[PDB]
Amino acid sequence: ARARRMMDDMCNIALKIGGYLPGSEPQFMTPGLALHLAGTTRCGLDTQKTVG
Amino acid sequence: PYDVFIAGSGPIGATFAKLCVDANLRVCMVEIGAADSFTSKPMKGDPNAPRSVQFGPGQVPIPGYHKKNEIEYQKDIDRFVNVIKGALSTCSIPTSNNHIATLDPSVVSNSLDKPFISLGKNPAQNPFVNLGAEAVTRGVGGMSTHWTCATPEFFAPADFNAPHRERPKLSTDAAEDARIWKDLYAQAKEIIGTSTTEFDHSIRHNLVLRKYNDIFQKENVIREFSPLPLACHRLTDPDYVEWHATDRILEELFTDPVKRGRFTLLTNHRCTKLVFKHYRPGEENEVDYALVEDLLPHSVKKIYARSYVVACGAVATAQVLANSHIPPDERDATIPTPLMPMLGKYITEQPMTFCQVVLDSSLMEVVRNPPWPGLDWWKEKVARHVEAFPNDPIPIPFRDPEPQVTIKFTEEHPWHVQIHRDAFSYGAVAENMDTRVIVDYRFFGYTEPQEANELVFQQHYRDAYDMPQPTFKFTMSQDDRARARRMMDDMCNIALKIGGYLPGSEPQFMTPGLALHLAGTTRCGLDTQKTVGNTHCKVHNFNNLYVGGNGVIETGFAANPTLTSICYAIRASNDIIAKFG
Amino acid sequence: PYDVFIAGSGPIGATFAKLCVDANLRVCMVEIGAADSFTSKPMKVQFGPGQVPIPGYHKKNEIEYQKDIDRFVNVIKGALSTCSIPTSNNHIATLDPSVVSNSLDKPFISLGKNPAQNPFVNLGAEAVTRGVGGMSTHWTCATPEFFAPADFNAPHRERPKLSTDAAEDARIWKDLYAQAKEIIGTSTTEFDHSIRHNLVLRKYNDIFQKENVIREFSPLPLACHRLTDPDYVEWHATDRILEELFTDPVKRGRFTLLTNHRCTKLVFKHYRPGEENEVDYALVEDLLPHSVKKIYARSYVVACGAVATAQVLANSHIPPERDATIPTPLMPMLGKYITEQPMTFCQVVLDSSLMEVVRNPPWPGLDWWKEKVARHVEAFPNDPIPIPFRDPEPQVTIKFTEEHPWHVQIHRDAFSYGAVAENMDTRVIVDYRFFGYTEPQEANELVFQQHYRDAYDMPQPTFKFTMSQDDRARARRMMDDMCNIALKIGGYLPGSEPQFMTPGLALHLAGTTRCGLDTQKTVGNTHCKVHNFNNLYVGGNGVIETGFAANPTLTSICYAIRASNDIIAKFG
Amino acid sequence: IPTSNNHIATLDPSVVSNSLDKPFISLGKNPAQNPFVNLGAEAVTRGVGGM
Ligand SMILES: *Cc1cc2c(cc1C)Nc1c([nH]c(=O)[nH]c1=O)N2C[C@H](O)[C@H](O)[C@H](O)COP(=O)(O)OP(=O)(O)OC[C@H]1O[C@@H](n2cnc3c(N)ncnc32)[C@H](O)[C@@H]1O
Ligand SMILES: *Cc1cc2c(cc1C)Nc1c([nH]c(=O)[nH]c1=O)N2C[C@H](O)[C@H](O)[C@H](O)COP(=O)(O)OP(=O)(O)OC[C@H]1O[C@@H](n2cnc3c(N)ncnc32)[C@H](O)[C@@H]1O
Ligand SMILES: [Mg+2]
Repeated sequence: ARARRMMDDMCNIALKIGGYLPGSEPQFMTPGLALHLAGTTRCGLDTQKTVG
Repeated sequence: PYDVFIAGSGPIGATFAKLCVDANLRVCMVEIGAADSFTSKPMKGDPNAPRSVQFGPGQVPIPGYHKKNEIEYQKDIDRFVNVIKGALSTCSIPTSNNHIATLDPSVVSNSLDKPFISLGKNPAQNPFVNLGAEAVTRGVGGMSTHWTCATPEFFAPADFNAPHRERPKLSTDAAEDARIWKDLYAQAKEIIGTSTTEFDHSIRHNLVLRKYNDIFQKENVIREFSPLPLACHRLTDPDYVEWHATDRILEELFTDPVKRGRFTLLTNHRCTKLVFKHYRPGEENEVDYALVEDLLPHSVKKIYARSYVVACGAVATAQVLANSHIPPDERDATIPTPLMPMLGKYITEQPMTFCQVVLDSSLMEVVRNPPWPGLDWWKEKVARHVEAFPNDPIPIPFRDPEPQVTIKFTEEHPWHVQIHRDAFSYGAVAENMDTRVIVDYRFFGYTEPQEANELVFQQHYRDAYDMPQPTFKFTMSQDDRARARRMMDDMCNIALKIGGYLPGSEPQFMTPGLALHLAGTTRCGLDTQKTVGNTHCKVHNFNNLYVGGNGVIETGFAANPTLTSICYAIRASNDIIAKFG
Repeated sequence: PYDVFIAGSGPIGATFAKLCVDANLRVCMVEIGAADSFTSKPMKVQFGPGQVPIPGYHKKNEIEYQKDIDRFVNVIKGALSTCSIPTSNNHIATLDPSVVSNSLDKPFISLGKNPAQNPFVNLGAEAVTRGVGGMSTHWTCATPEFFAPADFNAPHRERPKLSTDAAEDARIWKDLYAQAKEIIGTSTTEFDHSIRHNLVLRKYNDIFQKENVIREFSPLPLACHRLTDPDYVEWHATDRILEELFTDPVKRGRFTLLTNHRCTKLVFKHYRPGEENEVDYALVEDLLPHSVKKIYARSYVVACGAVATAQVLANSHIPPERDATIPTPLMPMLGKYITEQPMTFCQVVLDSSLMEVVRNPPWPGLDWWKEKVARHVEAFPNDPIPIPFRDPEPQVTIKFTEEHPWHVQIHRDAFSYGAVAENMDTRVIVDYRFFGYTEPQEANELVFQQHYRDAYDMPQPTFKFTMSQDDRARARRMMDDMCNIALKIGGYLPGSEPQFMTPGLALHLAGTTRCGLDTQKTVGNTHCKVHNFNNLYVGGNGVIETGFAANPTLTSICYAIRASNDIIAKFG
Repeated sequence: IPTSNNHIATLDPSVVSNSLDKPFISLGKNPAQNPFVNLGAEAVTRGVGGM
């Protein structure tokens, strides 16, 4: 639900100062492209749900 | 002489023919293209008619039938895109001299100062002010053999002196203007067969229409969604629709032997030009004859009539009339048209944005359990499908018709919205998706009429039919641009309420001219100094010369023009009947 | 009862109709598609009173397509319905995360796909056209004969045997091919005043006369005629075959053509394999809205093309687990030994040195050429290409031989040029299409699904096709031959470098209802009568039992003649 | 990178090919990966200073 709203937000924002360049129209990217994977050795206060 | 000569056999030329032959006039129609799409109807009075099968004895073929009516295309709808592409001839293709660096070094090549000279290109066209996708269809029925059949009315504001209107003025009195339009639209809708109810039992249509109205009732600005008026009727087998075309306009001129004897249709015959009484600008004049050439070998003919109608579409009507400025017997020079000085000036065409979406997964639950009353037909169809295909993730039945939804133009959101499906050619990523959950969006804007926007015709370059090469000089205004941006924004906002963009069909502008709604090339109206013809589409200074088609329309409009152009063809035909009957 | 019932209105069905009506037989022909392409001719101005409309006219005859030939590719694509498209379940990684999607365990169930087709043994580009005239409303009209070797016991031949006697076989084929050529209007002269055609043909002959292995180039035989206005060609189609059945009211009175009518199946006297049988009636359905008819005739002909002929006959095995096919024990060789042609393709741009040939041809006496070049050069002095603007394409072939056993066409087909390629002028492009053959093998088959159906509710076709080792060896040689030949006169156009095409693209599928002398390995005899049925005949490329490389229509017309004559003898 | 067994319909018929029964076994693919629950663009950089 947030992903859809994000996409809607981007279209609204971008169009305030320009128009989409052909080939680079609004689109989702392949999952993982951000390279911001996290939580694989997750650390925090809840000992039973964390690695550290 | 014939009573009426008509160049062009699209739905406008056919309306003139129908009305004039129904008023007992004798009509000669010429069409540059072939008869290439047919249905079959019983000939009236033939004793074999009751028994008859299509195209068998007792029946007559009727040209100008919609090509999408063939069952193959009702079953495999995305194949129709190829038919449309096959039917469109691009008006103006500019030259280029690009280097191909990986040619084998022994082969013929272009160079910097020997470019190719290639058949089919227009050396005078500046690519930057072109309508590069503006195209024509030559054939009996014109573009009506493939059109999508949308027939909206044009918007008329509550204030008659509002700064913009889509519907042109036919009178300077607001009440009479309204009267006239209500009569013409009623008759145009009857001629073409407009309906807003032929998708009333589609799940997809009702899903989209009702959901959008529910969503937009809850927003700060209210927007109304309605069925798109379409010239079609769904058949007694509801899996099939008959899309309407020129065939229904011409029908009785073929089936009725009395009407047939007053109608002549010459196919593969080009109207090259009209020949006038004299060539002096500003003075009363008359057409003396039409110069027509038979393009098939078996040929130049003078056709005499009392009145002449040029209904060759927006490019070609102007083309014929430009060519007519060269009486019979600088490389980039164009043909001056001092007899019709506003010809090809104030041209308009619609900017267009497009996208497709995949419907939200959440809407599939609405399909399984819809909240609106009066939908037992929907529930039953769904239950049948779910029990026949219990592993199908999509609960929409397999042959459910597509949606056919519009938002009518308003001054507050001054563009025309279609939410539907057209045939489309899926790429390698997008053809992995099921057709049932795709919805297309096409938003059309308007452009202001400006004298400097023009269609002109080359003296020294010719098209494939030996007619003067068209050249476009088209640039949108700052206000046109601003609306076009708002339009794109609106399309993104609306599309994303019910689905997410399909890869390869994300929000984009299309090539200028792709709408094919070019107008104002022979513009008709009350302002005599800025128009080619009057509100009856009679050309100024010519007592017996009429024009038809989208070219007569003098406003900047965003909605599909065909219905309004039929109104003008009515109005012009009635003038011809009164003067020449 | 009619005398003859015919399912299908392609050029084969039309040949049976014409010959049977000419012999005073009453014919009912049914065609699943629409009449959608017409000309008009006078009864014994086009589309007025006095003229009669004739369906099955070639779509390319419309002037629009003679003036803009590359547009005609859209017409062909619009006409072809792919036979068997396998299912797939590809992940689309960039869908918006809220939209309907396939998953590993819940794939889409999509109209128009064949879950039973293994893609690795498919003919993925095999397709059909449904309409009056079948594929003849868009075909390229090439009508060569098939190769018959000097030795009647050669291990391969293209032309099937119609007798076990060599001389008699030769006599029969000589008569059939002459009559076939007249029916369809074959000519080899319609490009003889093209500069491009003559440059290609004469250059290649000059080149290959100087090589130690001689190869002969000749004009491609085409069912067409150039009109009196030589910018135009009338491409022939089923209209020419049916013409008299429409224009002569006596003949019109013996011929009924029902369009949008599916031959769903034939119903037989009984369903016991191996015993003499007959067709009782055809089950036909009117698909147009305004129901099911039994149509009775003395004889029945299924001429529905290679796939759909076998499809009707398979469906007829049903009197009126998921992947199970329809068993066909009444016709046990139905769909077995199927053949299709591997094809290689490229395009070249002509060598720059050939333009000086165009300017000053070295062959004497070509006044027509020099005059056209002179007019061009005077009107367009800065054109670097001296070939005239509306100069017709080349239409050149090398006839199949056993030493180079493929069929070569050197010509221009309608083509959609990419972003690199359409910067090149069309006058200097030449296309190469090389077609090979595949040996008939029992395991290569077309079968029909019990529980899957096509868009017209017929049993879904499924292909199982794998080429042999010798077929592959020949195909590599064919590719090498194409590279060698093409590079003599030009260089590969970027984007159209030498490549194999998708199997089935040739649309020369054969052997699905194979006819011949070996009763045990055939569906029908050399008169195309189905074994054990006294009144059932088949027509089309599916009857051809050999592995052939050349274009099959002319040869199928020969078989339609021969079958028609058997029908006329027996049921006249 | 998940495995796949796509048919290449235009390969020269004499060449090495995959089949329905005998897919390629190709270095660098993960036979365990379901493509529909993948992070197909997740990637690493090996070098001093990492990414
Ligand atoms: C191609 C197309 C068109 C439309 C839609 C979609 C597509 C892909 N969708 C559509 C449109 N219009 C609407 O209002 N609603 C929609 O959903 N389409 C446009 C519509 O199709 C046109 O507005 C309409 O046909 C215009 O009718 P017309 O004014 O009669 O003009 P046509 O172009 O149809 O026919 C002209 C006719 O004249 C012939 N001609 C041209 N030159 C000559 C000469 N010199 N001599 C004789 N005849 C000539 C043409 O060949 C043509 O047949
Ligand atoms: C599409 C195509 C075809 C060929 C060439 C190029 C292209 C792009 N070029 C060509 C070919 N052949 C040659 O010899 N030389 C060339 O240059 N083409 C193939 C050629 O077009 C065919 O070989 C020829 O038509 C075969 O004729 P036919 O045996 O009469 O078969 P058709 O497929 O033409 O017509 C069959 C007909 O039957 C109807 N049908 C199918 N099922 C039914 C059922 N159940 N009921 C009733 N009718 C049925 C089809 O609709 C079709 O009309
Ligand atoms: Mg009505």
